[PDB]
Amino acid sequence: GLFGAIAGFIEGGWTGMVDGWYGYHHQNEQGSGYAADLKSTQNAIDEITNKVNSVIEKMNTQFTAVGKEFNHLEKRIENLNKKVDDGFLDIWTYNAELLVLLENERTLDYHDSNVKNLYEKVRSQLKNNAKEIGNGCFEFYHKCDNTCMESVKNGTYDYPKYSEEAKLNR
Amino acid sequence: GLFGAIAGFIEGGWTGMVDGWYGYHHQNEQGSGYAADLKSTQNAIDEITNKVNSVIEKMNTQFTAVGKEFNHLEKRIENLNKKVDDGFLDIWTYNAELLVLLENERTLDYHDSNVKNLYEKVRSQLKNNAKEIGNGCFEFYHKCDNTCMESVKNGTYDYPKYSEEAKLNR
Amino acid sequence: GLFGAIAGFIEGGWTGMVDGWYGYHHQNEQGSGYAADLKSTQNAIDEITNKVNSVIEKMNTQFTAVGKEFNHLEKRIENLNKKVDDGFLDIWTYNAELLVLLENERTLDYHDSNVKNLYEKVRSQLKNNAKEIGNGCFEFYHKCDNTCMESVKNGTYDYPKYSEEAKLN
Amino acid sequence: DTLCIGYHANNSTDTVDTVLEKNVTVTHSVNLLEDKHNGKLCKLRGVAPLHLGKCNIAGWILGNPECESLASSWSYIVETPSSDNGTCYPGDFIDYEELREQLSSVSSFERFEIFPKTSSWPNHDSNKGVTAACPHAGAKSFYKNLIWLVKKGNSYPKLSKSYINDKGKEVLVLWGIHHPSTSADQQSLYQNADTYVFVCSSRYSKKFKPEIAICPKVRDQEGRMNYYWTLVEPGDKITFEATGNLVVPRYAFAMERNAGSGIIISDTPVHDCNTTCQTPKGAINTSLPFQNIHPITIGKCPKYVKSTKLRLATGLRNIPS
Amino acid sequence: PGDTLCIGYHANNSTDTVDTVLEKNVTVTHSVNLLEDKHNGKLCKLRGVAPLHLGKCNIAGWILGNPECTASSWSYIVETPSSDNGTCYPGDFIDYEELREQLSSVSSFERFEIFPKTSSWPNHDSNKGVTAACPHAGAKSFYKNLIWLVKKGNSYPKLSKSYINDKGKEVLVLWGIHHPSTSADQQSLYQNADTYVFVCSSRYSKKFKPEIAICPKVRDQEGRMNYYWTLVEPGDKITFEATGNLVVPRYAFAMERNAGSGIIISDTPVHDCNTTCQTPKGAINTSLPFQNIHPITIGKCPKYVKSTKLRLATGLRNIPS
Amino acid sequence: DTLCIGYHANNSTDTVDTVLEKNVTVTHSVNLLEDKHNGKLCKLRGVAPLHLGKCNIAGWILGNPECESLSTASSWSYIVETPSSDNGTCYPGDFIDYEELREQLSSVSSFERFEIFPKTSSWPNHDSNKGVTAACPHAGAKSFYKNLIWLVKKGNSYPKLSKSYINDKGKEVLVLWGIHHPSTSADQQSLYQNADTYVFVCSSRYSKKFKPEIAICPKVRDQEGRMNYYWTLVEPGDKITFEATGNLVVPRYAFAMERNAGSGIIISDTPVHDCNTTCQTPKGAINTSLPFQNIHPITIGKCPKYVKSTKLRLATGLRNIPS
Ligand SMILES: CC(=O)N[C@@H]1[C@@H](O)[C@H](O[C@@H]2O[C@H](CO)[C@H](O)[C@H](O[C@]3(C(=O)O)C[C@H](O)[C@@H](NC(C)=O)[C@H]([C@H](O)[C@H](O)CO)O3)[C@H]2O)[C@@H](CO)O[C@H]1O
Ligand SMILES: *[C@@H]1O[C@H](CO)[C@@H](O[C@@H]2O[C@H](CO)[C@@H](O)[C@H](O)[C@H]2NC(C)=O)[C@H](O)[C@H]1NC(C)=O
Ligand SMILES: *[C@@H]1O[C@H](CO)[C@@H](O[C@@H]2O[C@H](CO)[C@@H](O)[C@H](O)[C@H]2NC(C)=O)[C@H](O)[C@H]1NC(C)=O
Ligand SMILES: *[C@@H]1O[C@H](CO)[C@@H](O)[C@H](O)[C@H]1NC(C)=O
Ligand SMILES: *[C@@H]1O[C@H](CO)[C@@H](O)[C@H](O)[C@H]1NC(C)=O
Ligand SMILES: *[C@@H]1O[C@H](CO)[C@@H](O)[C@H](O)[C@H]1NC(C)=O
Repeated sequence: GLFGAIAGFIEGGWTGMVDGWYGYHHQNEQGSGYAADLKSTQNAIDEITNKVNSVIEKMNTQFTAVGKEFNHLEKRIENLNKKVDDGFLDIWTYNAELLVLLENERTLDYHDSNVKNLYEKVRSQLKNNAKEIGNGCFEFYHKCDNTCMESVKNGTYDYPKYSEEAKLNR
Repeated sequence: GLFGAIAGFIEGGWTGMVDGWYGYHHQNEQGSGYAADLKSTQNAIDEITNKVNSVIEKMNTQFTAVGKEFNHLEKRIENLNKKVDDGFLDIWTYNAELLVLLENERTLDYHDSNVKNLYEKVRSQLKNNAKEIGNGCFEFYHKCDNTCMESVKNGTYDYPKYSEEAKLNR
Repeated sequence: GLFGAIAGFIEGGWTGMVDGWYGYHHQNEQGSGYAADLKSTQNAIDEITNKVNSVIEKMNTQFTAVGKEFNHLEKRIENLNKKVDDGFLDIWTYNAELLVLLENERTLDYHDSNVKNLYEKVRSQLKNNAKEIGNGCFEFYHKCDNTCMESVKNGTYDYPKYSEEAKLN
Repeated sequence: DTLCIGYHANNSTDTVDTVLEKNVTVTHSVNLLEDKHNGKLCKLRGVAPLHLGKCNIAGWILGNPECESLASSWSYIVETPSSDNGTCYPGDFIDYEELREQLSSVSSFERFEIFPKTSSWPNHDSNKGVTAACPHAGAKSFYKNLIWLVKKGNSYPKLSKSYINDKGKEVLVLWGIHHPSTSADQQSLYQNADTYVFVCSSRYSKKFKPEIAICPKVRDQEGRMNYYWTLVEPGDKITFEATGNLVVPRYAFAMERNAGSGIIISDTPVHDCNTTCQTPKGAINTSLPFQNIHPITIGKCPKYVKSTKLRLATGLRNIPS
Repeated sequence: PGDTLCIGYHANNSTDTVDTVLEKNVTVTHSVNLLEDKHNGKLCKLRGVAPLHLGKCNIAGWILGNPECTASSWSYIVETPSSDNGTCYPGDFIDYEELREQLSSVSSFERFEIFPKTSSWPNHDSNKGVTAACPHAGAKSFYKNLIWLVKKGNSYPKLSKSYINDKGKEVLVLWGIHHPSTSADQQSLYQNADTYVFVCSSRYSKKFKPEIAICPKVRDQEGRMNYYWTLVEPGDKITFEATGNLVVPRYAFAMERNAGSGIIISDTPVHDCNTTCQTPKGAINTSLPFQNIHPITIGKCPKYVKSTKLRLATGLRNIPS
Repeated sequence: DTLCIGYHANNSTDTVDTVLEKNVTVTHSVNLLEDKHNGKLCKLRGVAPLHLGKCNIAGWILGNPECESLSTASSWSYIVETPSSDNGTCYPGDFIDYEELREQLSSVSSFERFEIFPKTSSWPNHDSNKGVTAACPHAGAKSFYKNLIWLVKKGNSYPKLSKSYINDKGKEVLVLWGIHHPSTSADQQSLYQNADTYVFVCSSRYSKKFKPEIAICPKVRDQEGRMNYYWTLVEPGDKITFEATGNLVVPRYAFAMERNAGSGIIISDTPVHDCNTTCQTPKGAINTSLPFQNIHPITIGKCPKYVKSTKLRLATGLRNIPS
């Protein structure tokens, strides 16, 4: 929601793209299909993996035998001990619950950002050589075969090359 | 703010818009006025309510007495008990204070994000047929009656319909 | 980054702009050089230091003497005391570590945001009288001198005053 | 023709702090800090507390004549800060804090006469055991729950009394050991001079010898009386054996102790109200996670913090302009 | 007519949901659980060292060598919830919980005969000290680690006996003090009537006198026996002196105590497995920060929480539509 | 004619971690972790600690001949013993509720030593001038605790002793005494004449009867006998009474005091200085606004919270991309 792409102007996900988190669907004279963008996907995988390992590995735990034994004339200290365990119980329960709720919202936003950036990176390349037809799609004003497509995917797109043909179909 | 809109390129707020959090101000023949986007507003209301409810409801505390009584030869344990009480106090105080500081920034970002999103939703629709005159406003290059406006807000603006007229006033 | 500017469409930073966090580089017929945006740099400084001060001043602790002495027949309470110190140690070590990881992310994102909002601020001024040539740069569809160049840096740029010259280019 | 995107602003003055900026006026907000209380001591879990008025736990459990208060159950105990009325005869009350704690909440409580006065002590005097240290309406008296036994007709036979707990729950038994200031008083009260007291159940076992010396007057007494207690488990038996100096039980208490509660010491009045969180200053009725009323609370309570203001933004920055 | 390139995101058949601060039950493509909720239902080695399991006995029964009850080191101790009485002859085990705590984890532990039965007591009878309270195979018996010395041929001379600790580590020494029910029993066992016991090291020192009394019968004993212990530092000396009523050490224990762990009381079975976190219900393989198995744990454990689910989103919102 | 929007970069190699990425170079950063101390023991809240030199709390309070008896400031914010402090209870025995006393003396706003029972006038019927021992040597000679007197029989009798002190000091008085347990009956008689003795001490709140326990115990500092030490606090207006027919090591000096709350005892060779601090560590004082510290878990004052972190680098500037 935060960046408007996921479940926003791009209304739904693709079960057909099964090799990445973010990618493209193309349709040209030669054919069509799905292709995950490997750069952005691996970067996300690396970073989300770093996130999980951080939430996990930062928990340095001391060696502790929690349990204690008190006799019938030691109820005050038995109750102090209970207060200690119950105090840590509430502290860890509340913080873990909120950590999860808060990091989850951040994780989704992160993905939404990644998609938004990917879309606007393509849009910046194509400029006026294609039209933004919505739902995360561009419709080219020129013919864009496989090599043309693949060059848009991996940043090496040649705008001036198709400039001429583009201006025509407008 | 993080998303640039509120107290950004949209410098001020509308007291006039009493029906919601975010909305539109339309002007044309037939009239003008403020109108909140009830969809994004209600969505935001639901989501923020859930936020507030999460911070409250995730606090489920144990039954505890806290108070302890120690005699004049139990000073050490009396001070142990004091350290427990004081440790819990410092932890919950720091945590409650920061939670509010942190989450208040997040909530403000959230509202900013919602506005920015509204603004860009209109931008991607109008394109040429209107002038982005800054300060959150768009000036149409064509006549835009009530149902034209409503259409922009409803996300079903028919660009081709006004394409012709639009170009001409340019 | 979250806002796709820093290490995004603006690939790198400027060692040459030493008087601020965000800024400009101009290059007209007259000359060139670097110039920080003072209002956006100062606000970020105002807000970041406030972020540092907040994390610091919200920690207001009790007068405590942590240590306890227990004899050879008070092992249980000694271990109880040990469980208390260790429990606070684990709570604070965890919270401190995650506080830092999380706020560092937010801070880097914050800068990312500021740069983007500055860029979209000038793009909002130069409207039709310039072309976004990439990598955070604008190429004026007209001729801009030192006086004009400062109009864009202050939010006082005049569009209709160049509209006619640019329409032909 | 224009279409503008914008945001709400109102007449709100509410302020919140954010991590990046202090005192931001916003359109809507909520408080996360409970700072109100009702200035009443109320029921917990629907169960009223035990208010001891001017008496303390010691004076009440022993039967201090001044402590004719009023229940069979309580959620916690309340003493007033000005509650002196307890051990009227000076001495040491052994494991008193432990007892207070263990009596802090009971689900069932019953005073019964474990050693009936009229029939338990035929060879000893059970009527002269009174003192000006424990007055009742100005007159010499004693704890109602114990009997100060003295020699009868120049003789203190060896007494031996056992009690078997057929109550089906824990029985609290309290007794005293008297230490005269002089060998003269020892002989006058108990005849024998070199005496002993023995108390033992299946769990408990302790021998007592009188400790005779002139100690500093307290409530005008140079002598001392130490108080002892134990809980006799169901089916268990407790045995008393003495040749002097024993302040025998008269009343004991059958009870079922309840988890673990607390003792509030406050002048705050009790009322017919209900709460889930009790403070010495009054009850807290909140759904909020934090509280700055009092750190010493009983029940299911919000966490105590030293915050004055914990205000969550819900709306956005208020900029009416 | 145009060719098209669309930008989009992954979806799948995943049914995993997560909660966020803003919305509940959000289906996501990938997630991980932060909460450990599974255990192996076994008691395992901690730090690669097995716990000491006491079978049907408790620590008292084991350490005293109760007749009814080879590990030179252990990481914690296990007792079953229905373990038999350790002390057969009734009495108080002084500082019992402390001893248990101090024995919870040791390295190096060696039972040795501190006072050899054959040569230590030429003037006392070290055979007749058996009792109906500590039966074994239809015969009156007694603890294996102690000797109940009684008079030989109508005399009980003063005994004086010392041990110097040359084990190079702490030596645990246990002894007993017998308090007969009657004078007759006193004389029948020890001859002397008025007796004392003294035990002192460089650090420990206590004098005991029998407290003759008839207490409620427990395992047929109206008398009582109290158990004492001390840890003698390396190179230090411990001395025993008595004119009666002393249940003497026979076996003592050289041990090196670890910082310590705890005692798990549970019927969960011990197995030859390895763990870093032990629970009374079973072991948990600590990877995750949190755990809802059991609040009482031993080792390097995840923190206990009352949570049912702590699901962390890794992937994005799942929208297959 | 171009105008570019850009951001700062510099020569810095400062690095930070984020939940998403490790070792991210940044333009500016600050540490949230206090890892410096000053290596001194300082005055806490403006008040110097009490440093016990070569003595422990027991030796000091009993007046072991090696300790410096007031002297001793009339106030201190905490107590410092060294790890090598050897001089305590030179005559072997048990110090009852020792840890409790140590805690209770840890911080005092007023402290005055005074002669509760003058040596010369208090004990006409007993010998108050022979109670010395090789266990408590001084300048190469038998000696004893300065604050106690080992009373012994006069001539060949030890009359029943009875002596009280009424507290006119206006605040709590700490009174200490000992009970001597000879190794043998011979010694019991040699010292106290009476073979079967008792000691009794009581005030309005305290009461205890003591009975000598004669036995030959392991030799410590040449002593097979033992001496146990006891203490109590006598509130203003109250009296403490001593009764004995032998074996009582009587008070000579006592202490008028006003105790503060908490504080503790630091055991360290770290040098004491004329510096002021709000947070004290056994290895040095902390002077910092930072909320976290990794110096030491055992601190006294208003201190940062202890963590096991080694660094806590907080980013203040942006990702540093000099390229
Ligand atoms: C000037 C003069 O000689 N006055 C005495 C006056 O002191 C004395 O009063 C008695 O003083 C003794 C102390 O020696 C006790 O304090 C007596 O108090 C009582 C008490 O109330 O506690 C009287 C009470 O009846 C006694 N109760 C029993 C069961 O015996 C107790 C009890 O003996 C002690 O508490 C045990 O230590 O003491 C107090 O009356 C009067 C009375 O003879 O005579 C004057 O001459
Ligand atoms: C010896 O063990 C038995 C159990 O085998 C003990 O019986 C328990 O007694 C305790 C109170 O002391 C109760 O809490 C339990 O409910 C009893 N168990 C049952 C159901 O019988 C007995 O107390 C022990 N005996 C001795 C001498 O200590
Ligand atoms: C104080 O401690 C010192 C040691 O630090 C003791 O000095 C020793 O005393 C013994 C017994 O007289 C002598 O044999 C040694 O030669 C001394 N050693 C040193 C280092 O001088 C001293 O006994 C202690 N004094 C008191 C009263 O406790
Ligand atoms: C709003 O959009 C929906 C489709 O999502 C359409 O059916 C409806 O007619 C639209 N309303 C207006 C006023 O255009
Ligand atoms: C048990 O695990 C520990 C490490 O966790 C190891 O030291 C030891 O060798 C292991 N024992 C076995 C039998 O694997
Ligand atoms: C604390 O540090 C400041 C400088 O930051 C210094 O001036 C001051 O003397 C220090 N205070 C103490 C008492 O150490």
